[PDB]
Amino acid sequence: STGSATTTPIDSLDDAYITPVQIGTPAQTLNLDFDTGSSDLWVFSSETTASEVDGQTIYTPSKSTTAKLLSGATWSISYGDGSSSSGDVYTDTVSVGGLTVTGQAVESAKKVSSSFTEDSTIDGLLGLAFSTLNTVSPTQQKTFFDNAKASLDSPVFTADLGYHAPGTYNFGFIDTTAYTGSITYTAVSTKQGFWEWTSTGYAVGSGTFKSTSIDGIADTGTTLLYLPATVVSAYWAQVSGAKSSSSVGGYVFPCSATLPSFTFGVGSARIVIPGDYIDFGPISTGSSSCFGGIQSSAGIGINIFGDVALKAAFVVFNGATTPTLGFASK
Ligand SMILES: O=C(Cc1cn2ccccc2n1)Nc1ccccc1
Repeated sequence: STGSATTTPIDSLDDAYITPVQIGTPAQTLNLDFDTGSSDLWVFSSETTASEVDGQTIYTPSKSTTAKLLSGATWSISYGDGSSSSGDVYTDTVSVGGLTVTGQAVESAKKVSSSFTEDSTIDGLLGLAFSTLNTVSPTQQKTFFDNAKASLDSPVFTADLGYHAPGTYNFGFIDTTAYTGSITYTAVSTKQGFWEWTSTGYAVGSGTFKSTSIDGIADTGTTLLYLPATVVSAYWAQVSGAKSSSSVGGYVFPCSATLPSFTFGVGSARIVIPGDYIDFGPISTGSSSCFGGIQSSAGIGINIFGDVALKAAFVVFNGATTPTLGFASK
């Protein structure tokens, strides 16, 4: 089997991407944030505290003839932005782009943090990291990908995120028309539950490539590119007037600037992030100070190849017995 679904930016800055997902019978379609940095499929629901729901579409398990309460199971998760959610668990039929899994754990939110409430466009998350990170207790549950894997034509999914435009998540096949040149594959460590890999280095604009190992995670659920302070300083030094602002919480730059590109290494290959992918716009409405898309990972404890990096590539998440990651230009 295979599946293919379009993923759409939630706003004009590509802050996140939503993909429609069919849950239950008859189908209830919710727009989920596909997140390769976590492993829980959770949704706004009829059980979510009413004051914490503000425009989201909810899953109502009582209206699904295939929903079954997973007795005794609860979940609770936090993310790198300090947001969180928790609740109980159903199993139900879940389809993505024509690919169907029966008995998928659908984690129903009883509580969500303010950032989720305040974002009307995201109805929940669909985790695509390794199932070892799944938070369901006392019986850990499998991701949608993990459940589907054995049925897929090939045990892979691909992320093809757009810049200010829709893109595609495919399951079970590699669309050879969706990228240019070749896909370069690179080793993955699953030891922390993430799609963790090592970039071979970077360049800033037309500058020389610096060969240096940068361990990080391929994370579709994180907006920005978070890299070591040395790398980030080298990037922003090429932008006149850019500075790190403790009050704003990162590098900002004059909105009048033309940003240089940023290249990262994948083996001997190179992925180029155009400068305008790194512009996240005014820090507040009407400001001439703009927020940068490359930020320091110091304090996070891990480097994160988030959407800013991933949307410059066609990315293969290879879930073979020994997982690997593939990157191609597009
Ligand atoms: O937390 C994540 C993945 C992530 C962040 N998110 C924020 C909002 C919505 C979804 C979502 N997913 N990645 C991460 C961050 C820090 C350290 C390790 C992984």
